[PDB]
Amino acid sequence: TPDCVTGKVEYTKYNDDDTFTVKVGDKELFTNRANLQSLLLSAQITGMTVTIKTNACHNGGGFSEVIFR
Amino acid sequence: TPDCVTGKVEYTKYNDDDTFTVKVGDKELFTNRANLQSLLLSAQITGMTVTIKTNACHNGGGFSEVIFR
Amino acid sequence: TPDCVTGKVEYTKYNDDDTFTVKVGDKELFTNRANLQSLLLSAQITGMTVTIKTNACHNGGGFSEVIFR
Amino acid sequence: TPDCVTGKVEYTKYNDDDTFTVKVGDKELFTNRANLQSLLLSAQITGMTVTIKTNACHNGGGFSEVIFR
Amino acid sequence: TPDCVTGKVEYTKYNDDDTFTVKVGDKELFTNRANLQSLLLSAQITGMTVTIKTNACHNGGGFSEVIFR
Ligand SMILES: OC[C@H]1O[C@H](O[C@@H]2[C@H](O)[C@@H](O)[C@H](O[C@H]3[C@H](O)[C@@H](O)[C@H](O)O[C@@H]3CO)O[C@@H]2CO)[C@H](O)[C@@H](O)[C@H]1O
Ligand SMILES: OC[C@H]1O[C@H](O[C@@H]2[C@H](O)[C@@H](O)[C@H](O[C@H]3[C@H](O)[C@@H](O)[C@H](O)O[C@@H]3CO)O[C@@H]2CO)[C@H](O)[C@@H](O)[C@H]1O
Ligand SMILES: OC[C@H]1O[C@H](O[C@@H]2[C@H](O)[C@@H](O)[C@H](O[C@H]3[C@H](O)[C@@H](O)[C@H](O)O[C@@H]3CO)O[C@@H]2CO)[C@H](O)[C@@H](O)[C@H]1O
Ligand SMILES: OC[C@H]1O[C@H](O[C@@H]2[C@H](O)[C@@H](O)[C@H](O[C@H]3[C@H](O)[C@@H](O)[C@H](O)O[C@@H]3CO)O[C@@H]2CO)[C@H](O)[C@@H](O)[C@H]1O
Ligand SMILES: OC[C@H]1O[C@H](O[C@@H]2[C@H](O)[C@@H](O)[C@H](O[C@H]3[C@H](O)[C@@H](O)[C@H](O)O[C@@H]3CO)O[C@@H]2CO)[C@H](O)[C@@H](O)[C@H]1O
Ligand SMILES: OC[C@H]1O[C@H](O[C@@H]2[C@H](O)[C@@H](O)[C@H](O)O[C@@H]2CO)[C@H](O)[C@@H](O)[C@H]1O
Repeated sequence: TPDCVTGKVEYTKYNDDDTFTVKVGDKELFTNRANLQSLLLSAQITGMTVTIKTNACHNGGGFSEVIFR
Repeated sequence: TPDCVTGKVEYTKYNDDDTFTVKVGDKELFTNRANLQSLLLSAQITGMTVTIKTNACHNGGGFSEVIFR
Repeated sequence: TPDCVTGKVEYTKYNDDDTFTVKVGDKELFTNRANLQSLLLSAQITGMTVTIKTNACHNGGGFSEVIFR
Repeated sequence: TPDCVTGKVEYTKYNDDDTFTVKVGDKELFTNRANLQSLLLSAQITGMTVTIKTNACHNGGGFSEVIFR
Repeated sequence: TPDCVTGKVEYTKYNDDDTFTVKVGDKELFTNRANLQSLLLSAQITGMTVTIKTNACHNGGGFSEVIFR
């Protein structure tokens, strides 16, 4: 799956349908994988660089793949 | 959904019916989403600014949407 | 529900029936709410003041309500 | 249940059958309680003293009771 | 089960099929055990040494056993 954005997590958002949004770089993206919610908030709190990989690389696009560095 | 309050979490409370209350700004609000309990206590501990979005923007009102910054 | 004890958590204990005991002030109290285990150990680690509310305010009494400050 | 060992946790191990081993003092002990995995790793990271109570107080013995201080 | 690699976690990756990859030493390995995701990210954040044990000790090999030190 191609790299879409790499950077520090700017903010996260819990959504009404239980999906989770993250803003990294210039994109707001969401995931429906519940296991990623605490992992991404941890990455946000500790200032980790993340790379999100998705073919839906546009604002509001979905993803499931993330690299934590 | 409109912004209701933005600020640091002043306290949280676990309730007898397993919902979770947070006090942000001048409002006490609750959520029935279990996944948000550890996320909100983490935001409280680390001093994150949160924005809660809800149409029930009054003391005792419910919410599911939260932005963590 | 009335306030029973307020203070820093002295110790916590996982029990054989999967309930969780906490010692705050002069009371040892337990809860059967699984969601509260990680929250209470976080409060213990970070030195938060907690208030436990319960009508069974005696050693070995049960509770479900907790305020984290 | 009697005290078996007290001390800082030296290491933990996730096992192939999803049980979790801890080494405290001179004993390696395991638990089948999933809820204890994150609690014990937190105790390890923060240097907490733990007391494990079990009647199977020997290397490879099972436990469910733990006091976190 | 034999030791395969020991070292600090270089990066972790959440995968599209909900497995989790870790790079330790010269190997990229994955696990299908959901409970290990938060444990491994905690080990990564805090700089813990981990040892992964697996008979599939090659890039892309699976594991379930991990020692955290
Ligand atoms: O978390 C939501 C969702 O994330 C992942 O899917 C993403 C989009 O939601 C999904 O529409 C997108 O599908 C692609 C196909 O991968 C591609 O082969 C096809 O040509 O175009 C569609 C539309 O762009 O894929 C992205 C991730 O690449 C995840 O796969 C999915 O299960 C779900 O978790
Ligand atoms: O966590 C509890 C609850 O939070 C969210 O719902 C909130 C209130 O509980 C709910 O009564 C409120 O209803 C709104 C309608 O959505 C809106 O269309 C109408 O105009 O006004 C009523 C009353 O304010 O909605 C808020 C959220 O804005 C969440 O949606 C719900 O599922 C549940 O989690
Ligand atoms: O986690 C265990 C338990 O905690 C909460 O209940 C507590 C006691 O376990 C319960 O026996 C006690 O019951 C009270 C009633 O609240 C009171 O109205 C009646 O007059 O006397 C009885 C006996 O003391 O209540 C406390 C909490 O105040 C929690 O409510 C319960 O669901 C369970 O989680
Ligand atoms: O996590 C595994 C297991 O831990 C607890 O049980 C422990 C041993 O696994 C179990 O074999 C042992 O049994 C005791 C009897 O309870 C006792 O009555 C008899 O005298 O001796 C045997 C052998 O030592 O008990 C220990 C705990 O003391 C936990 O109870 C069990 O449910 C399970 O979680
Ligand atoms: O998380 C994925 C997976 O990890 C563990 O299995 C690993 C490989 O996925 C599995 O193919 C491998 O099988 C071994 C046999 O157990 C062994 O008897 C034989 O000699 O070699 C094969 C191939 O290496 O085992 C490793 C772990 O050593 C875990 O056991 C499995 O349930 C699953 O979680
Ligand atoms: O305590 C060390 C070992 O724990 C686990 O095995 C225990 C127990 O020791 C053993 O006798 C029993 O057959 O299985 C238990 C787990 O269900 C691990 O599986 C071992 O690798 C040791 O770490």
